[PDB]
Amino acid sequence: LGVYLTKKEQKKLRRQTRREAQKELQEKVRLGLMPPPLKEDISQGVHISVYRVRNLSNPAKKFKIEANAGQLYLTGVVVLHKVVVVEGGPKAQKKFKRLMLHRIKWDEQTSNTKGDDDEESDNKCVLVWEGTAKDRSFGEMKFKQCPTENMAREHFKKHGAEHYWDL
Amino acid sequence: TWYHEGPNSLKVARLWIANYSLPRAMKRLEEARLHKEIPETTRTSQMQELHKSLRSLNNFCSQIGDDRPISYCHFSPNSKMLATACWSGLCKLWSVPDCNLLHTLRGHNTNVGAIVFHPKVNLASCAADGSVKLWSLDSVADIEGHTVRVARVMWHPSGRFLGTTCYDRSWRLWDLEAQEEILHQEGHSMGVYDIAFHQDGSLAGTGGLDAFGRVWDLRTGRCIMFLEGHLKEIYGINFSPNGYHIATGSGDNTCKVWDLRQRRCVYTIPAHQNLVTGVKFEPIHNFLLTGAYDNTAKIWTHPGWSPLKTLAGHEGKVMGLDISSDGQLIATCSYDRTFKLWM
Amino acid sequence: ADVNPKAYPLADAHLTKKLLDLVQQSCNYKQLRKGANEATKTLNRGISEFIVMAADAEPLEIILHLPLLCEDKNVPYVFVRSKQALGRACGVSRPVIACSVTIKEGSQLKQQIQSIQQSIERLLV
Repeated sequence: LGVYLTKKEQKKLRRQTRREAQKELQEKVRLGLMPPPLKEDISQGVHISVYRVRNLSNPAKKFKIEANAGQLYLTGVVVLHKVVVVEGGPKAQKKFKRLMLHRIKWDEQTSNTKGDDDEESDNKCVLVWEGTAKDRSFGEMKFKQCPTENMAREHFKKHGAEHYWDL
Repeated sequence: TWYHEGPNSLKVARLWIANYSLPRAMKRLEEARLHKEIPETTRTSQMQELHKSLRSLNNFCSQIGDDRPISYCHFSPNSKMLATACWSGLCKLWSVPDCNLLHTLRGHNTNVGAIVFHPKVNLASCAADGSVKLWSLDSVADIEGHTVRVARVMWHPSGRFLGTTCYDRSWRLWDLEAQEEILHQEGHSMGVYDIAFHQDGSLAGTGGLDAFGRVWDLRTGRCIMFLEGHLKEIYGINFSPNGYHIATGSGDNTCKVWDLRQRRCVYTIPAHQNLVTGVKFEPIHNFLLTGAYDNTAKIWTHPGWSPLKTLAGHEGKVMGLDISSDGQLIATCSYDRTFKLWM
Repeated sequence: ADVNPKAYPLADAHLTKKLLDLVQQSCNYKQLRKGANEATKTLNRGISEFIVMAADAEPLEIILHLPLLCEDKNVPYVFVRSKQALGRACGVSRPVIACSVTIKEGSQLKQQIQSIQQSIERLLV
């Protein structure tokens, strides 16, 4: 919240500010003092988000998602085939949401390293839901890989989260 | 915390509720069934119905009403007529065709909360002025006691009683006939934006601006089970026909569905972006239908709570929506000012 | 205290702070038109981000055309309680009963404007 003030309240302030200073200096010459010139989030509930993408292959993307999750105290997980989930205080999620959508470019091209050498690689992201949950059973943020679409559910299944995946 | 005494006359009613309420549950269990099983029919039939609902529907027409957005629309029990409330106006329209309407009235009140039909000639409407009006729809009385604006109002499933829920942390239970205050209830710490009555007529769940969904037993007047899940205000509280499940919606873009009987806690559909206004179950018979300011409109199963389909015909935001008893209509009041009939 | 029911866009004390901050910033960035008259122009011209009005206006009707113009043009409008307060946020020693945050090219204020818009759209039910 901010107050402004008018032209005449600038003068009066500027002059009464200046006056005190110069007269105080004046005495100093008379007196001879002066030669003469924490991860954030909310405990009661838990804000959450969920994201869904075609490819995660780029490592630079794989790495950021591990850092920021550990950087901001976001609980959650990530999965894929051969979705992303995040939970915390509402300030945390907003940062992370900004990252996933507006900062990071998932459509961008990268040259990956394989066991033999380096090769080129030439995907989109969109949010599904943000909301509120009785408790977040996620203990830590654990990126993983699943071969099928089923153990992928059983993975979330452990967390009673089967539903968060959308075909 | 106190026990407040008083109002013997209301006390009489609680007895009535108990007699009425208690008898209802056996019938509900009979409706629930189980014995036949024969899964194939259900999966083929139930699935087919859900698929059709979330896969074909489209606009029929738009229409107009006023120049303020439309705050409430409701369908009569025969599903032939819609009532539409503006911030300051309402008129009654003809379900199938809509268009011209029957006839308009500019009520004494300026900003309309909710509009509801008696289950069995009458409506009821709550609005900004803190006065509820009992309407006789021809081919009745005003209700006083409310200081602030009244967000929601409902008819007990029974038929005798009307319960009102406004802003000053008071949801008030009212009789239709005598127009009296049967119960003045307290307990939320900010606004209370919805009141829902659950189909056996046993229980009312109150949603509030303090993000606390709070159940209430009308007969003992005891706060029963407090539900915590919503990190923003809870606008709609939609009870399910089965009567053992409730569903809530909120500023946070979440729908919680809590089943008290099965001890199932809460299953969160992540529904919508940008708020949620009104969630509706399908009356006869499973499906959920909800409306946020995202401009879309959704269709949900009540078993998986997987999102099935979405429909976009609105150019603006959606304040509220009601669905045909058969489930061959869906009527949604556009934020802009039309009323759009969905197939 | 009570406000004319007709000051339908009403902001609580929190939104009120944000609004007046953003108005003050817009005054600095020069995306601010002050006065019912100039706010009307920005609506007819189609260069309004959102509209803010004082429920304090003695002639309540003297600014009631704004929500109408707004509804047509699909522009958010909100109320605050105090026209003296609005005045101060507009740089003015005098009360200001309406004002308009106008569209500006590549505004630094964009994100904040978008955010305020959403809040106001929420209050419209």
